[PDB]
Amino acid sequence: LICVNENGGCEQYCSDHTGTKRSCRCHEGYSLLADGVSCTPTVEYPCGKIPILEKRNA
Amino acid sequence: IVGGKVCPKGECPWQVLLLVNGAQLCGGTLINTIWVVSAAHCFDKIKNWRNLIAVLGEHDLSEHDGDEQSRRVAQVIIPSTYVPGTTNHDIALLRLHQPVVLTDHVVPLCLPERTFSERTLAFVRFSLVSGWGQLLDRGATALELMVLNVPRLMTQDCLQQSRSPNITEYMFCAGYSDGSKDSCKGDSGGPHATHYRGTWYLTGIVSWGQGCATVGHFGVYTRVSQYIEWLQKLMRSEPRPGVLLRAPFP
Ligand SMILES: CS(=O)(=O)N(CC(N)=O)c1cccc(CC(=O)Nc2ccc3nc(N)[nH]c3c2)c1
Ligand SMILES: [Ca+2]
Ligand SMILES: [Cl-]
Ligand SMILES: [Cl-]
Repeated sequence: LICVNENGGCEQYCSDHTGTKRSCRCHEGYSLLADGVSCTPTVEYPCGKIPILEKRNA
Repeated sequence: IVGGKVCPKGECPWQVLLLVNGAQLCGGTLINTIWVVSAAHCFDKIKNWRNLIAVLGEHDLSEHDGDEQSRRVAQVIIPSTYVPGTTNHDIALLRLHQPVVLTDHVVPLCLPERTFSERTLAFVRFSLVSGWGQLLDRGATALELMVLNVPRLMTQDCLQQSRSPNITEYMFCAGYSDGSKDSCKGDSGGPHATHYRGTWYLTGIVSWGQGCATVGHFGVYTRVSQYIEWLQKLMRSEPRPGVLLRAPFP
């Protein structure tokens, strides 16, 4: 996988490494899941999420 | 905003209102609890830099509902490459005097990494632009925060489709050429926010255009991806005395 195509499969940020290697990363206020691609909030008000809508579908 | 809709209260929680002596100046975008991104051109005519206020959690300018949070602007940081009276490099980074408190009505927009923004976000077709700017060209400003979904153009296509400042690599076009829908005066500095896989990111700043919703023309936005490293370095820096700071770019 490569970060240029499909964002390397990452939900958020993607870094290419030497060889066929890729690491996904998450913004502050999120953590990376064991799938190596998904980011989940770690705080109450993570950036770029709308609380009234996140509660509406929770 | 021309041809948009009221942003339901709390659905644009990163939107900032900038005031100078209580009067509406410009919009902005919250990106952390003490940092706001706006447009450099908003500050060309400021006489008393100590009367600039940022308001978070605002919605309806006619009423106080208790979700608003006001802060003094302690620093206005502008790239060395910006020239007053012109359009290029139209970005400002504002430091608030005290953090805002994050709430259901006050939430930062994510400032993306450059690579992500260039390789992924730049190809998301539609993004939201918002503000309390004019509802029509030569018209009154909005009392409730407005929002509009606009599609982004490759610059070659904007120049081709448009029929005068150049569109530089520090800008991009977005919107419609049929005179129906656009950002407008008074929305300057506000967010162009882009959704990707459940999260919203800052990709542009409302900057300029030929009139508003002018047939044959598109809104022009500051291309925030060009400034990510510049913004990030400044956010790690200590404050300096005096409100206005010109900082080298790149
Ligand atoms: C003339 S100048 O370059 O000297 N300068 C003045 C100054 N000294 O600040 C300046 C610079 C940039 C923008 C403006 C107003 C402006 O264009 N607003 C606007 C915002 C969003 C828009 N969307 C559309 N569709 N049209 C828009 C118009 C003035
Ligand atoms: Ca209000
Ligand atoms: Cl420093
Ligand atoms: Cl000062």
